Amino acid sequence: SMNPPPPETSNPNKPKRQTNQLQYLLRVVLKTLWKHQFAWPFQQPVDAVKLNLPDYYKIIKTPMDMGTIKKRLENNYYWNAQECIQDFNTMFTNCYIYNKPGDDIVLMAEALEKLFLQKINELPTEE
Ligand SMILES: CN1Cc2cc(Br)ccc2NC1=O
Repeated sequence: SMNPPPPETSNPNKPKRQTNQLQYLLRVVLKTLWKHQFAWPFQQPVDAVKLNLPDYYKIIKTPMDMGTIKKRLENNYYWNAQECIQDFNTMFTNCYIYNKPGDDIVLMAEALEKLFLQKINELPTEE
């Protein structure tokens, strides 16, 4: 109860589609970032209990993580690529809001975002 419920990874009343762009976001973007040596702190929701970050969910009100994103991609949750991109950007942004430059966790996010940006540069033209 110090942690909130995690973000949903399915929602039967949400509209969704499959696109070449969403497939690329799973195949290339998520899987590449997932395997990165700095991936591990972002592979699941921030556990404020285990990590003794009792202020986290007082500061971060739209939590996101790659475990959630991966599940959303696997579960065909998204209407378009933009929705998924927004979730990665929320993940990064949260990290940069809560922490400060030079913190380890920030170096990790930055390195992951740098790669994310590289991969999003080659996002295929839709259809
Ligand atoms: C995204 N994270 C996860 C994390 C893992 C460890 Br270990 C220590 C601090 C944090 N804080 C974050 O912002």
